[PDB]
Amino acid sequence: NYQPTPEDRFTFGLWTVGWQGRDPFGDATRRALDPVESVRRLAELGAHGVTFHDDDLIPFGSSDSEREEHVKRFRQALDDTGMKVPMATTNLFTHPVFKDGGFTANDRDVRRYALRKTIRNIDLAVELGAETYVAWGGREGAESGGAKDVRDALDRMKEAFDLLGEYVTSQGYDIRFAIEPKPNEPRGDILLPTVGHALAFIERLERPELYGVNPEVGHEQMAGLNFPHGIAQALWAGKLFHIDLNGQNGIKYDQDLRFGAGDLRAAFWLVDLLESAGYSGPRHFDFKPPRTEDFDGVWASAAGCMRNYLILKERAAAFRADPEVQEALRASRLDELARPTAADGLQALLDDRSAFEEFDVDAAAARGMAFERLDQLAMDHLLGARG
Ligand SMILES: O=C[C@H](O)[C@@H](O)[C@H](O)[C@H](O)CO
Ligand SMILES: [Co+2]
Ligand SMILES: [Mg+2]
Repeated sequence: NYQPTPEDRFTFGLWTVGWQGRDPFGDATRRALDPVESVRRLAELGAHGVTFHDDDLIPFGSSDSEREEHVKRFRQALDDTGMKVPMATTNLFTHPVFKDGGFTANDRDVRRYALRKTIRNIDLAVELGAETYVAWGGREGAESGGAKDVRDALDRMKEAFDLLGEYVTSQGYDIRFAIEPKPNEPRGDILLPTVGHALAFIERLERPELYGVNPEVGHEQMAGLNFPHGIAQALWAGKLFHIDLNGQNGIKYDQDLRFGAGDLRAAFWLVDLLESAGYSGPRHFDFKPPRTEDFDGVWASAAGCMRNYLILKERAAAFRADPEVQEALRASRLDELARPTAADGLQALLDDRSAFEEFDVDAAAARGMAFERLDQLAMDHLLGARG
């Protein structure tokens, strides 16, 4: 049961199944993967498409000649399988030139180089059919308080994204940008550390309609925040352009576990939210098969990502469709939350004596919210103990 088909819109980064397992304390445990091979292996598992960094597909320092050979064979693999490329991004973190950042490096010449490297890959992304261009500023930040004037850094960050929007606008490209937040690692503190900081920042850009967020389960969980709550606020603002799905076990290093691992109940409430809201973008997996695994374990880990989404989707549909759950939701007054507080208006509210002078505060205090019975019904459905 629970088999993925291209209609489920599951996508994967080339850097995910392709991670060789080199972490801070150890050397790589797997051989490098050919991107053509990843495309074919992922198509056979039922994936909708792939994503990439420029440096995943074209090795850094490649001439214009070698570049076109790498793009050509990749394209052939896409043409042959029907795999899509819905999203692409730039590597502005691996090479030592970016050790203090790309867009917010203190050195001005590095910031201009960062912009040129990005613009080049946007042209390629659009050619391949990508609709979202992701920016993760993993090197934008500091280890010490005096190294970075954060107000000046935000001016430089705003300058770079405005320039990018002017570029896609002048070229007539039908592509949008999505900022991916992370609170720390590899820098001591990273700029725009959460979904909220990223949403606020977009509103100061010159063309705010071109920019949204690409939140990641584990990144918000590295700050101890409620990921479904943060997704709700991004949807409320009309800014959920893309999403990165994986797992994370609490506040620690970025684990990038397969989706469904880590905080399982949060994964259930996330899937409930994405499906009931009708999110229609890619279900992208940004995970790392643990370096304990050989290549058989890499493909099993990837399949597990899609399988866990499909199970949770089924459990959330059953939860919502259960008449007993619908009764529970009315008993907890979820339906009154959808009602305006004072659609009668400010003057009516001020003259309404039942809202203050004659409000029976003790009777309203004594009402039970009945939240625990509702939560146990959610638990029963998740576990298939009444589904
Ligand atoms: O290893 C890859 C990054 O750490 C990942 O978090 C970003 O999603 C990627 O750069 C795409 O922007
Ligand atoms: Co991560
Ligand atoms: Mg990510």
